[PDB]
Amino acid sequence: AILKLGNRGSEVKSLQQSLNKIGFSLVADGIFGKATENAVKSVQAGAGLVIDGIAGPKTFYAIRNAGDAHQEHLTEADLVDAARELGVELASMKAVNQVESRGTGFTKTGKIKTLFERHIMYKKVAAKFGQARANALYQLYPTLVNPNSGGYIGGDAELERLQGAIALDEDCAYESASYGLFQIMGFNCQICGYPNAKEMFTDFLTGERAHLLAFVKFIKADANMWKALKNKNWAEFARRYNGPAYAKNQYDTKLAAAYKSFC
Repeated sequence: AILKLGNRGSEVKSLQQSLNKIGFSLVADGIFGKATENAVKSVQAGAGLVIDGIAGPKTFYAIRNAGDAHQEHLTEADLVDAARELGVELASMKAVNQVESRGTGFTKTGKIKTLFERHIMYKKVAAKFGQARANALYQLYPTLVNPNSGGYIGGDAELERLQGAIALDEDCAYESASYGLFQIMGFNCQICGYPNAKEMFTDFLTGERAHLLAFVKFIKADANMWKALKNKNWAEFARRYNGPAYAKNQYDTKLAAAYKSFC
């Protein structure tokens, strides 16, 4: 579980060793102290990454690459731009990013994070063609076209599912999957400033910044959710974005804590 490292005592010593390998003087105690957090923050600042103190996959990539971050990784400047376009403080934007985004917008192999929703495939296929063809495709490929919620698999295979659906119809397939750092759904392409789903997907392939800006436009689409974000109404924003059970997952509390730590 070396994916992220906040304030734990673990093989965090390894991290500290690696930090010392790039010009740091951490004690290598194995405990994520404030010294360790400051070293991670320094690495993020040097790489241009989002400065949060969290040893994420992006920070680890920077550490293994001599302080250079991958161009598709989300940067502090990206978050500043998102906050500007949203008219909120950088701290609010950073909190929302920390809580609401998925870890990374791309998988371990660099493929974009995808989840194919087969019931959306069914709805789109039925709407575009006869309900009869929707039923036939349900019978033939129930994993790709199906009235009921999808039979998902691991993250990378979702791209294979998307290609299989595109084999049936490209537009429907691209509209029937969610991509990227905030798992924007394909059919919401126009809401995020794209003419069709395929273009939103391709642009999302450029980097996590496109994901963030599409997410910003998505927030701007919901006037009440945008207002809740502006008012730092964490409970309201969580209810509108995360759903009715936002409390059950401490989403509003997580947003509040992140904001406090980014003041």
